Amino acid sequence: TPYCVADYLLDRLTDCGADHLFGVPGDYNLQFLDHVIDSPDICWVGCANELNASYAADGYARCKGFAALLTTFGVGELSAMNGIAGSYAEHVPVLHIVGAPGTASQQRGELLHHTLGDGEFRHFYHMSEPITVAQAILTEQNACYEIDRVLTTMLRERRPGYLMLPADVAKKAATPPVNALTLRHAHADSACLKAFRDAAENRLAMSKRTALLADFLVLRHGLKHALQKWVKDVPMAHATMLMGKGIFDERHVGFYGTYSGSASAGAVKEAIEGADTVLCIGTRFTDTLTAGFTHQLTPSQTIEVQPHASRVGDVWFTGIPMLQAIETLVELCKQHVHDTPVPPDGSLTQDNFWKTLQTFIRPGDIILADQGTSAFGAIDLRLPADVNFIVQPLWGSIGYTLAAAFGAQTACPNRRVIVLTGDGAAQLTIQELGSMLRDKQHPIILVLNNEGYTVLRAIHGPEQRYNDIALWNWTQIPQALSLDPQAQCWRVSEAEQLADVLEKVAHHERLSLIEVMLPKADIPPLLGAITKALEARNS
Amino acid sequence: TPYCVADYLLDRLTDCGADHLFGVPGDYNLQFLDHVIDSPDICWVGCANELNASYAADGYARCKGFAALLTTFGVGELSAMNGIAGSYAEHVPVLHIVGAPGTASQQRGELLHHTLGDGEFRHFYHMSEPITVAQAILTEQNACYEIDRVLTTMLRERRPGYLMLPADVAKKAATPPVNALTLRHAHADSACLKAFRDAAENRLAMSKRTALLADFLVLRHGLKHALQKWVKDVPMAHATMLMGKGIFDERHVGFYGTYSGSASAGAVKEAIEGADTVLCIGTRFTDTLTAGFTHQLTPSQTIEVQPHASRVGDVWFTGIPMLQAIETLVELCKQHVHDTPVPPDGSLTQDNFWKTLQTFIRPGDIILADQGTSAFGAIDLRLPADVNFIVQPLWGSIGYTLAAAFGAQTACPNRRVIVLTGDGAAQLTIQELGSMLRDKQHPIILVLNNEGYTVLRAIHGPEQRYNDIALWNWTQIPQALSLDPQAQCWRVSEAEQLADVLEKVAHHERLSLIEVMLPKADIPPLLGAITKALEARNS
Ligand SMILES: Cc1ncc(C[n+]2csc(CCOP(=O)(O)OP(=O)(O)O)c2C)c(N)n1
Ligand SMILES: Cc1ncc(C[n+]2csc(CCOP(=O)(O)OP(=O)(O)O)c2C)c(N)n1
Ligand SMILES: [Mg+2]
Ligand SMILES: [Mg+2]
Repeated sequence: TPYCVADYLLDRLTDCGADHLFGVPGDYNLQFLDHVIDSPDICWVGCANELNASYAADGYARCKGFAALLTTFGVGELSAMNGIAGSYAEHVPVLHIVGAPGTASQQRGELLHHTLGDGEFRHFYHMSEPITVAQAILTEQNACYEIDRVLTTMLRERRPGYLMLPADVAKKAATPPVNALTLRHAHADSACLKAFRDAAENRLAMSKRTALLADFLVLRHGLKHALQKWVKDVPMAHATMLMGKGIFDERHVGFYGTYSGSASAGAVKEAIEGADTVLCIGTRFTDTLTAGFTHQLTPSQTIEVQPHASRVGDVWFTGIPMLQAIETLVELCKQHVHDTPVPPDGSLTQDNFWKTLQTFIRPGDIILADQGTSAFGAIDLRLPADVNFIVQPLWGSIGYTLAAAFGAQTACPNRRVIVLTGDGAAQLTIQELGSMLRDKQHPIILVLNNEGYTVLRAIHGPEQRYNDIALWNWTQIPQALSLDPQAQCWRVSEAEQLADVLEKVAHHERLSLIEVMLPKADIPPLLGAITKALEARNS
Repeated sequence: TPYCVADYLLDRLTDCGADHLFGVPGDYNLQFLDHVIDSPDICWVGCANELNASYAADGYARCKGFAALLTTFGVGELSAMNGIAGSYAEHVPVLHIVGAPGTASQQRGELLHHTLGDGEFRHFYHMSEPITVAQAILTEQNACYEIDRVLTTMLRERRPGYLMLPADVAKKAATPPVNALTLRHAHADSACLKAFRDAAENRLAMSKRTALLADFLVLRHGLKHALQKWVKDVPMAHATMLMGKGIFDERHVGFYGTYSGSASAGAVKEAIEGADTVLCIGTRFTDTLTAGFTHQLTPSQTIEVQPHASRVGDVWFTGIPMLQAIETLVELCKQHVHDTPVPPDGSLTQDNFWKTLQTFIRPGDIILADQGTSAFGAIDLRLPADVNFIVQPLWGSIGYTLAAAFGAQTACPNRRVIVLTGDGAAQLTIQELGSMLRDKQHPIILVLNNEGYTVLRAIHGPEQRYNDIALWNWTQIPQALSLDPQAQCWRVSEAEQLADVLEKVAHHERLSLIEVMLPKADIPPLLGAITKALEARNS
């Protein structure tokens, strides 16, 4: 019962914004889990494996701004490694807690289970260094301030951190903090900010019209409000790329569609690439987001804002918080921007599938799309207001979407969750559907059944057997992963049928699994343009 | 069609003893897979996720002495890390091939999918260093001799290796080798071997009773044949530990049961620990194998043989191949060893389940038991001749057994495979059952349904909610993971029913899944002694 390091960690964890802890137990963390169970502030969420748990934590942090994952030493942590890496790649603040053997056992070099048999206990700690921003081995002498330093670094960088918690250290006495862990707002040096403002002001005084391109880093740094308000006060052509989709209400004036480099719609190209001044806010021009680096945006044409630095033309201004750079640009845009941007089929195909989905989505939806024709077709959806669109095109790990949806629904139990996963992707993390059923979640899961890896087929070897998959009976999965699923599952092959099923599952009273029958070679237009561009770089 | 680096690697793969390649495809390895498909010697086995493929490759190499795994850069390779780590811990030679972006893309530092977004392409290569014995990044300038070096080190050490294969490097021209990659037999220095022989002689000429203790390192180095011939030619009390189970036909004279430290049966304790000289051949005294390091074997009592060194009493003799140490001891034992070892219930319990399983096993069986009550009860089984008993008590990653069984069945399609997995463990790799169904395998899968993690319950917090799991509908799983399963499933709750069901499934005419209902608190005797031992070290 006495307050201890385990309780301190859980206290700090809630301060950061996580009300749940994902993971799977092991003998090295059971005593820590006692404090999780006993805590009135954090809810334990056992998952079906550690990889899914790390994915779910990622989806949770994309909804609540923070997440935590608990695994056991060695077998647990190394299983979650692909998940933490994806969190690092896409700037998701997920805390990895690793329950470990007591320090005396470690110092004695004992041949314990979950080790390499060499008596070494730091292999996996060091292996996790490239995919976290901060890390620590908690000791009796450092525990509380190493907890605080790692979590603070995660909050500042919006990226994963790692804590190793030996069983004995977790029971060490601690003191409840009077002060809650605070996200200290950084302020740039006044001269540096003025120098950035002066160069931006000179550049913005050049613009004949200005366009705004924002992406996922404004989502991670809690700047969604700022960019929405910014387009309101200064109406201009604005867009996101795939990663940042959902920043804006896509029905509003000034929005013409998602930007994907040369794969963009013609109206979008003129809106973004045709503007003489483009403001890039939190952008990363990855190969997928630019359809093979086919974006036409010169440095002199752009003003770029990143988490700790901003660029005007060829000059970088470092040590400037993203927020201040945005407030500067918003203030300057009220000065120099003056323009107003003048305020049902038979057989299912990709084209009519997404057309049907367009009529189904609603404000407040949480939409998750996996790599493949799912995410590459979802890019064409015109999202209404208050849509959380979760996609992972930089890391691109298939299977993330199904497990991340379990985490997202846990984060937002009162919101309608739409899961768009390919058949290939869903096989990698299928067991989390059981967790969804056990927790009585009601997402609308759409499995795109094209009988294999269609995006791989389009890239190379459509004929090749390695692009096939085992053919599952998708509508029967919930009845196997639950003793009383109470789900409603359909297998659809016509647009009429799909539209009717959508109205039936509209109010998500039960878990819904819709198996969508699609052709093997049918690809959305973004994938077509991606493969066309691949002719040059991949030969 | 021209012979190239991809063809060279596959040829070397066959030379090492692999007829299959496991993994999941990605755009960075599709062109390599074309050579896998076209090869008449190497068969592609697409898996449901990379973790399962790495587990399956481990199971494959435990049957054929070598295995290979193919993943895609970043998301594939990092998913398989827990499997490669288990292979390293238990000395299983699994080759990890990683398809990577072309060298030109990497050098340009491009923002590619499956990267961290930093332009760095070597993060994951270094992350895999602690869990491999050799690694290389193949270039146009090193590929064929780096392939040979890594595989050679894998063969010598019996441990995993890693190769990064850029797509452009795989297409580079190569030359078919005239000679096959050969496991050159190392030889000790004659004086060094004589020094060990003299010290062993001296000690062995003193023994009034001698016992032989062998374990998993004799399996990995292909010495199982040698050690059974040893006990045949020199009858003595012999045993293995859990990891090495299956080295000896356990029905032979001189065998009294598996050695597990203080958890051993009284006859086993007297047979091994009561001998004045015990020969430990390829042993590692891990916590599980010794029931909490409760083995009573003094250094003066033992002669120990390890892969590159052996010890007599307090003196180590390094640079001696295990084979030579064993041949010497065999020769010395025919001289100085003189001893002759004098030639149905109702409700299901752990006790009557293992008694029932004892009557079911046959020579030629492949038995896999996962961590938990499965592996801890399976240790009491009296194995007949020619049994491959696969268990992972050092790494101890639950979920390994189900996927490894798919690998073992692939290695041995004509052998009867019995999978003993807990309900918790099977949830981690369930998607591999789909792979077994797709490939028309016929394992006997026994799921120990005690409705949660019983071994964790035995350790701490039996009533705690963290020890619960989602309750699956096991008998319906094949019907969900296959459109037409060659499968039959049973649910049993009595010793009566299990015996009848095993009779029906005797000749493995189809895949059979038996849901065995067991009590939540029912524990095998080994687990009881382990938890009793935990009173001292874990407090
Ligand atoms: C973990 C992981 N393994 C492998 C890949 C390589 N990969 C990229 S797309 C793809 C196919 C996706 O298949 P599916 O979900 O069926 O999509 P669709 O048919 O809609 O394209 C694969 C295997 C990946 N992205 N992530
Ligand atoms: C990958 C992994 N995650 C977590 C653990 C921790 N662990 C050890 S035993 C165990 C319970 C296994 O449960 P089950 O398979 O049902 O076995 P049983 O109830 O028969 O003991 C767990 C979770 C582990 N060994 N491996
Ligand atoms: Mg598909
Ligand atoms: Mg169990």
